[PDB]
Amino acid sequence: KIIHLTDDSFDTDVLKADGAILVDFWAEWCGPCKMIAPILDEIADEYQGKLTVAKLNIDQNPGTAPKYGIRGIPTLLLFKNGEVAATKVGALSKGQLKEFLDANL
Amino acid sequence: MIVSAIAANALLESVTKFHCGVIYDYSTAEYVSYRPSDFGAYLDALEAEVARGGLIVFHNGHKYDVPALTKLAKLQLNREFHLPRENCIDTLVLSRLIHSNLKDTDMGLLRSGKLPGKRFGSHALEAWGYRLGEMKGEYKDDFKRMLEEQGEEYVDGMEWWNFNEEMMDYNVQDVVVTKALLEKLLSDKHYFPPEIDFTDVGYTTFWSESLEAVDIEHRAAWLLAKQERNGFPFDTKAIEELYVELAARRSELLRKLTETFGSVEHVVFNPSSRDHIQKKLQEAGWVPTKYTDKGAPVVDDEVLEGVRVDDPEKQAAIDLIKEYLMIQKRIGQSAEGDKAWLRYVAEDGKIHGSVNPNGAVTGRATHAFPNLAQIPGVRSPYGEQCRAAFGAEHHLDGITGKPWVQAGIDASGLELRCLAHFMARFDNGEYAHEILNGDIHTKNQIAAELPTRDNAKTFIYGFLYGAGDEKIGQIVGAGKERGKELKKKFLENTPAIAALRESIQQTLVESSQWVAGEQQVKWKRRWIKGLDGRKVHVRSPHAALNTLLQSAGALICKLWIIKTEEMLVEKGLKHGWDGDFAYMAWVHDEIQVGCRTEEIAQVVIETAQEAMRWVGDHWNFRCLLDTEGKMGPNWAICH
Repeated sequence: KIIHLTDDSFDTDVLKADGAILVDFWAEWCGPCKMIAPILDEIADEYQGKLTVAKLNIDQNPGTAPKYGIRGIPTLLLFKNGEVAATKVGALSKGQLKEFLDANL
Repeated sequence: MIVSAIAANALLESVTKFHCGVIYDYSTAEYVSYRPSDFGAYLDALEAEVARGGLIVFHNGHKYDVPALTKLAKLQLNREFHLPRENCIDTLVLSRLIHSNLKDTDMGLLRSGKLPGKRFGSHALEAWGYRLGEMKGEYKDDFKRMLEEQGEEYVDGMEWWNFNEEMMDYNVQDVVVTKALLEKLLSDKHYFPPEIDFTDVGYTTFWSESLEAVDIEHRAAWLLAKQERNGFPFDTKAIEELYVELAARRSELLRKLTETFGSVEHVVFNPSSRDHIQKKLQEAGWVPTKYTDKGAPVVDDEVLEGVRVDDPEKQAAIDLIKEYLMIQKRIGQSAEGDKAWLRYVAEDGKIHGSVNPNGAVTGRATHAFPNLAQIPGVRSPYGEQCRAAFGAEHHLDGITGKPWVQAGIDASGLELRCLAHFMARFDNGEYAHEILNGDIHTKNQIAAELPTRDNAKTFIYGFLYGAGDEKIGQIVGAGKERGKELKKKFLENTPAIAALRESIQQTLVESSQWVAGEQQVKWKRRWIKGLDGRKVHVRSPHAALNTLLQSAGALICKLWIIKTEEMLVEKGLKHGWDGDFAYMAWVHDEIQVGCRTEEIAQVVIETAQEAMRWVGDHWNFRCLLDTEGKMGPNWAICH
């Protein structure tokens, strides 16, 4: 229940989504990203109604991340109607991700 | 014989005032101190030793002290002061001659804590002071630390701006180490016979009772120092007009080389630093074949030419990277370098490339700041423009106003003729006549059974200098199988070469032994006698031939460039940009001579050949030596 994004399909699926979009700017060679990957799978199931989980691999899509100034990954961006509502960097736990999402929705 | 050392305000470029100098006379056995007002009497004391027919001992004097005393006497006392080459000696040159093998030896001395690590390889006076136990302190460090702690910082050599009583004492300190270093060199009986006390003889006796190399080295260092002061005329505008065409090519390529790709992290990579091509070729599907000792894959010109990827865009981009790295190399040598050419062009419009004479184990000197002996050739890209920038035409005559002409003369096939000389002892001049008969590469081809003459050319030099059997086999596209048989066949058809390694091994040496894949090549004699009789420490018997020939070849050229100028002076020509000709660069077996008129260059070419035959006659060479001259404006024409 997670959306995989490209550079072309980032303008419509996220910025024009009209809803809560949490985008993970991740990578294959990052340690903390592999740790938050199982957590996001469960978040997509529970938050299936008031939030949408999406992931962007910065290796196959190297054009989106610079426009948001990525200084560290994993980078969670809670998009709210084409605007960045809240941003947090680093592998959050399941209890920490839940706290983040319930606060911004 | 007298021993001295001086103190000036700066280096040879901008020296203006003489501070102090001390002269120890072996006859008086007492030192004499001079002060900035005693400069006039200092010049007289040196002339007195010249009038008696004695000697004047300097450290680094042939390159600095003596020409500085020539420069200082003109602007301060308005008098001509010139020390003849025959009655002046440079211990620094002898140090590079007698003890070329010392570090080396210094490993235990370095472990000892007696010898500073910053003076690990220096033949300088300070480096020698600790070796003799005469170092009571250094004036270079006792000043720098006094600039930090006692107020006011500093940038590059300010301890000579003006005289001080501590300098007058450290000027003495430089003299007594010079005296002790001289006696340490005179106590080596391979060069200086014991029957003669060289500390108390005339100049005529000193050169003749010494080893021939001793005489040559002082003539060599004196000559090369003149070439540095002569310098190489330089067209600054031309190199500038190339940096524009290259930086634009680099910038335009940099833009295009970001069009194919495509990259707590950010991304900006461009063609430089091993993390570049390695990061993209491992994305175009390239499996590295040859690696390195650290583990990293090999990314040189060789492998890049053969890198094949299924991606046409990536594949075509390889040749664009090939150009980029080459562009940086020329740029990094002529503009974007710490030792770039544009940075060394003095106010006269010439590049004064320095040269360390026989301070190089066996033969050819070392060049740096900038290395005049690695300017890209005419056969390499953009080298035509580069070589054109080094030309006598870039210096107009201070009188006639005409562009001077350049004369380029090289030693024709010097390496193989030296080989013909040492092997003429076993074939009675057979191989030597094959040089004269011509097409020695054709005979070597038949002897080693090679398909083409070019394959024989690349074989003869590699084989002579100790190449593996893989590398020899790779000439015909094979491995050690064809390599071993190619070398063994060459030895059977050329017996003299093998017999040469008998006379060398029977000189004598020790014996070697292999233990489970480790080369344990030991030896008893690690020093080959040269043509002038010097010690050439060489290496293991695995090659050594290369050192013997290169020692022969380079020492021949040293005498060659000495005898030519001596004859040019003898014929009446004058050396110096105010004369008729000027030595600009010496490269192994070729030299570049500036000439005031084309007519002068023609005499230079003939004279150079005449000196080469005299050298061959002097040392009774078994093979014939020859040279070829080329006349023209710049280096791209004379070579």
